[PDB]
Amino acid sequence: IVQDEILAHRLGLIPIHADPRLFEYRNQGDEEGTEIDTLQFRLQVRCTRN
Amino acid sequence: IAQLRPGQEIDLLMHCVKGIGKDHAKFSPVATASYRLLPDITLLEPVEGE
Amino acid sequence: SRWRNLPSGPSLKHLTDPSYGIPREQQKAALQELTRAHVESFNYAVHEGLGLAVQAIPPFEFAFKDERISFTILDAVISPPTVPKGTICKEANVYPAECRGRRSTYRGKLTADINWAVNGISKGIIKQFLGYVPIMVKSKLCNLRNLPPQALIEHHEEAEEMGGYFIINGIEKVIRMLIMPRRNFPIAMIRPKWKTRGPGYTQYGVSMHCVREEHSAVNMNLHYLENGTVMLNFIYRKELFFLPLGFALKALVSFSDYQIFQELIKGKEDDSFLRNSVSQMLRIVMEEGCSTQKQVLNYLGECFRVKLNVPDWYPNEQAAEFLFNQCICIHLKSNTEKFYMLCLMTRKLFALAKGECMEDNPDSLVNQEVLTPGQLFLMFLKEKLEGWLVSIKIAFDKKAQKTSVSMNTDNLMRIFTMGIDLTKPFEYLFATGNLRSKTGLGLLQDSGLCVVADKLNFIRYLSHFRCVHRGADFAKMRTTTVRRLLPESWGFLCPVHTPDGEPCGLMNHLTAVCEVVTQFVYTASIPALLCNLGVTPIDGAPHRSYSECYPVLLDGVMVGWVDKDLAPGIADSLRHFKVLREKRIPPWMEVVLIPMTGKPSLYPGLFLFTTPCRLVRPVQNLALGKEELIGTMEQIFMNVAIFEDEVFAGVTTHQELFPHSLLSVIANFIPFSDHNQSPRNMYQCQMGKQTMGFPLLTYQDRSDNKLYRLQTPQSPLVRPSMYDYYDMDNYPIGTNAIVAVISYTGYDMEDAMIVNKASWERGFAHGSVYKSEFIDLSEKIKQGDSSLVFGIKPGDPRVLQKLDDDGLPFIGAKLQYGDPYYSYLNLNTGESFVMYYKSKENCVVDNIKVCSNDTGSGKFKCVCITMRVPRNPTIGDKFASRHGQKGILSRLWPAEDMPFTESGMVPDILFNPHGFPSRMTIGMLIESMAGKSAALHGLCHDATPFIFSEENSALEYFGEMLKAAGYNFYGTERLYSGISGLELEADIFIGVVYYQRLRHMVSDKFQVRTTGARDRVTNQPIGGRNVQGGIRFGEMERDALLAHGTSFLLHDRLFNCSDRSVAHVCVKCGSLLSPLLEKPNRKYNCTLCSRSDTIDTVSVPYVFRYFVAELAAMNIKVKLDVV
Amino acid sequence: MIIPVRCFTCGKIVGNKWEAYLGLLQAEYTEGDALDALGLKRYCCRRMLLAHVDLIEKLLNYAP
Amino acid sequence: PMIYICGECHTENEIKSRDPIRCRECGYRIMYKKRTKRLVVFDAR
DNA sequence: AGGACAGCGTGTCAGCAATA
RNA sequence: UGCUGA
Ligand SMILES: [Zn+2]
Ligand SMILES: [Zn+2]
Ligand SMILES: [Zn+2]
Repeated sequence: IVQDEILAHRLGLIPIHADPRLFEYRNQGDEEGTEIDTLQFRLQVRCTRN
Repeated sequence: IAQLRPGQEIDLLMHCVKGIGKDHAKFSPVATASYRLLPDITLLEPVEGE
Repeated sequence: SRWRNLPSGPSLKHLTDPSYGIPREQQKAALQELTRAHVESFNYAVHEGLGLAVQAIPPFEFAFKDERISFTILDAVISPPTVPKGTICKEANVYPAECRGRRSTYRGKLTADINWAVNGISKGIIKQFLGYVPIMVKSKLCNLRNLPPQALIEHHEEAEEMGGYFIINGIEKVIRMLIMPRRNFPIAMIRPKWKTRGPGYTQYGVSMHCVREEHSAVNMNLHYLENGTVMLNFIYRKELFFLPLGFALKALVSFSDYQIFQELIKGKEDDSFLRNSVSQMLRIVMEEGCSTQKQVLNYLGECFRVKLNVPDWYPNEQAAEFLFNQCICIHLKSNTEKFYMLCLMTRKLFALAKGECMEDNPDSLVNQEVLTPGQLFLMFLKEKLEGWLVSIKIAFDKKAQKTSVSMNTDNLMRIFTMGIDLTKPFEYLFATGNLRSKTGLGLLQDSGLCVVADKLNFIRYLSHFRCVHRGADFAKMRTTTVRRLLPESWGFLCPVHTPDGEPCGLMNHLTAVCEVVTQFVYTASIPALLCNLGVTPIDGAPHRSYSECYPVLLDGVMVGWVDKDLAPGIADSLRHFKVLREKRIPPWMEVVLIPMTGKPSLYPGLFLFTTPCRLVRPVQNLALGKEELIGTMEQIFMNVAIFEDEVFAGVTTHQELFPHSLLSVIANFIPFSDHNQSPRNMYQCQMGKQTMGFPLLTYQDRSDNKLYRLQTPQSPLVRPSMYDYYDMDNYPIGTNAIVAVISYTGYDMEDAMIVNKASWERGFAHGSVYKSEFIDLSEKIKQGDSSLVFGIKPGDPRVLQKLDDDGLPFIGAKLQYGDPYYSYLNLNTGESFVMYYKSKENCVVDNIKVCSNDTGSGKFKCVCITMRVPRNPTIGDKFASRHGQKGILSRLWPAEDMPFTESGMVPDILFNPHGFPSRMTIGMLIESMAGKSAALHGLCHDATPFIFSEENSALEYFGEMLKAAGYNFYGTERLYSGISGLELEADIFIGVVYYQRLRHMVSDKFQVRTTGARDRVTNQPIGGRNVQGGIRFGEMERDALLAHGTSFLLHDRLFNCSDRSVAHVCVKCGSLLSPLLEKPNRKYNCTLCSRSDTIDTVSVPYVFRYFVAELAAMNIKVKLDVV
Repeated sequence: MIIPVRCFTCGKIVGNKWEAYLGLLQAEYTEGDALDALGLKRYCCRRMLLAHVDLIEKLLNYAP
Repeated sequence: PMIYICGECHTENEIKSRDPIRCRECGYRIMYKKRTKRLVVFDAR
């Protein structure tokens, strides 16, 4: 029921425990990203009747 | 993050980048960081008797 | 009763209840009683009123060959909606959930059984199918009746819906209560434009609006002529006809001239101009040729036979009866009662003429009533049934006039030949709103009868079923006297809830406690009870002088002459019966007793209305404590306290239920409306109906055009208790914000407001719009081969990956201008057309409905695509409070530059403190403190008007609340400057207030045109905003540009940015038309004079050339001197 | 619709106190005591939960 | 394999060119397209 | 020549649906 | 024609 843009917003406002001092800023137009500047997380959930 | 009903599914990949709370609040690290000057209270006369 | 269980103060522990989402066992019952007048009227119109309508329906006799045939309609029946014929499967019923998905009308089948006879011995009953009539939603002929909220959720419905509307092409028309003069009551009027009706007419006359069983209405005017004579004007089929009285009185009653005269001089038997003028009416035009009832009927028959279009084989005496039955006093069955009613209306014109009575203002609600959806529906149904009879027998008479003996073989093939009619006529009145009728239905208005009901919010929707329109013609009037808010609309119309522009004073709204009467009762034992009480029948022996007696009327029928010292006791006895529900007096009869003195007050007499369209309102009947219901005219002769301790011993006959009974439903949602100035509170009512909120719960199903949704609404922490009676938190409208009243930025002045940027980035007031577009592809083609199937020819480079093999975008895909949007496929040829997305805004497809043809046999031609457009608060969007304090968003102030308080907080709205001094919205300054106290103590305070007096103030109360939380009485906390870091010298006023977001965004109101569609007729920019759209300059603006003496700016703009053309002229003969080009050198040559070297070019506009062409279109010549 | 993740004025995270708030109200605690027991001191945060209307529970009731 | 969910039956019907647009197991005339797994990118601002 | 009267008139400012 | 904005 939650939209895609609203889900993206809600996900942006969630605080991550990575310390930012071990990372670096993504260069302009660095869409891909690398171990140096990005962290990736996955949410995959499905609801079923028990 | 959301609520689901049987048959409903979420599946996504989130990318986290570094940034300062100046270009978006999501990157801000403190609830509030305000300050207040120390109050000073002086009894010019001895108050007594209810 | 019905207003008990009204909350005493609002609560907040209903949200956060373990049962919040469980659909309830029965529907709310306070929300149901809002559209109750729209549904209970239709319920009568379609079942009990339809039989009566068809019962009048004079049998349509006419001549075939040498034969006379009679056709009567015995019954007509409307059936609930259902799958067309049986050509469909698995469910006969048809629920309004569809026809909103598809775009169709919820229409039931209307069928009648006619009975045709030939002289009355040969007869057969055929059952014809008349057509389709639209159906209201919860109207007893609808499939959603008797369904609990849980079963109303499995059909895709609101679980809290009260229909009261129609779905004409899936648009929910909301026919609204228009204002009519009155019914079955003579209103004496002084209208100066009446003396133009003839040679000796005066500006005096009593008008009567007659309605019979809600199926027929007629307007009759009795005019006074200077001679002392009275005329009667009747209208038949929109033509005005004038009959001297006396012709009418002698026809209606077989009485001598003496008892008749003795009747029109009943109360003024000493006056001698009257006695002489009555005799002139009886003798001057009636002893001139006709002195028996039949001769009068015969003469009246001959003059009016031509325009009443009567049957040729009708005696003239029968054609007269037709006029009296169909044009004068429709309401009364008898001709003797019709005589006594025409005599009381005349006895009244004589009193208005002699200045013994006061003209009745037609614009006071005392002399006004409402036109409900059922009265318009039946009054159109009956007229269309009569028209159907007429058309079938037009076809009959016109076909052959041939030996009906064997023609009884095709009688049904004949009736069906014109039974093809009644369907489309009905949808016009509903889809368009305007009325096409031979008789205007005794209405006076022929447009705006039905309107679109838009669910922008649930406060826009709920106000369509409580609106009352004075009339659509009054929007065009020099004088403004139907816009005066007279003191007689106390408790019946809301003072504050009126549109605040061109519709002001004309579109009103009912108070919360007011209600329309819709029940129909027997009212047959009432005339026999009135006589037990003390009335003396119209027949005689009044026991006094006819001047010390009150004329008793009961719904148009004059019972007659209750004595003058028995009228008070009779009125009080009748009022006690209605209150205690004794006798059979309807709980809502209006016992009125307009006293008589020697002064020119309103005409005296005891009226007793019980008709089905008057407005009533509850009031606590003191001396009985039994919750009486009073009407608009009955309320003028009684004292009604508001607060207790205002009740006195002799004074204060009644008392009002709640102190805020006077205010509308929406005006009861404004917090502390008592401390704001009135133009503001009236403004609040128009801004609460343009708010972006939560409009409904059923998306994926509606397929509307636009639908604004606010993501995370909240419920006000300070709200009137009535907000909790009609749960309005099922549909929230705004958000609570921490507002500081400070002048800090330089960008919040003159009505502009500041929004913190971190609040806006954390989701403050985010929103969306749903644009549903119905693509029916029966367009782009006519009745040929199917060029219509959504589909992609395999491999098209145009739709490589934007469509999904059925020529429809993916659900979830993002659309931008120039993106593929659909792909049809002409099945025969085998060619596709990509049809690109042209809106210059980004959206995401969120659903696509594939619809069929109503017989489950459609072929992939119609679809409905819903796009989602994110509309978050930008700069230029309009916000508002609940007190009329609108203002655009001018800045998004960084969160580190905002003035932080000594508690660490930081406002998220900055509101300049200069909107208070001139607008005097002291309710915002109280809402801030109330909401801050609520957020602090976890409470929920009420902002009900009139609950806080001078002795118990609101500021005292909420300042004590604040001081009990460690804050300060006056609501000021001291801030620091987020830019210099110093504690400002002034302590700021901060609090929590409830902001609504308005539907007007700069994204919908911005235009730039450079060049584009040049209108072909004038070679000028086209206009609008959808194309490039230019900006009309105008005649008012060129004047200012030349005042500055900037001729060249005014030259450059008009000539070069508009129609600058380079035409040729016959310089010698000065004609624009003359120069000619050779067929391909192409040297210009003059047609009128054969000279080719005279032609030279001149700069000129195209509209100049267009004007030379237009002037030639009349033989006029424009000869122009070239230099 | 659903609980905001962070309070709009401050940025404090209140998206994890919805179920705890509902649980302390089912236990008999006033909204004031309940908002106190969750750590919502300044009234900007207290209004974020006190005036929240959970409409995700009413949208999650129409067919899939 | 283009799927469409019925309006109230919720049965997956696959429709094509040249065939009517009614639903099996019922006869309703409105059918919603289905969301497939396709990748879309959104920004968290 | 005292009238009676029939006869023209205008009416700030831009948008949208929708439909003739 | 019903709406809406200054
Ligand atoms: Zn020439
Ligand atoms: Zn906070
Ligand atoms: Zn199905």
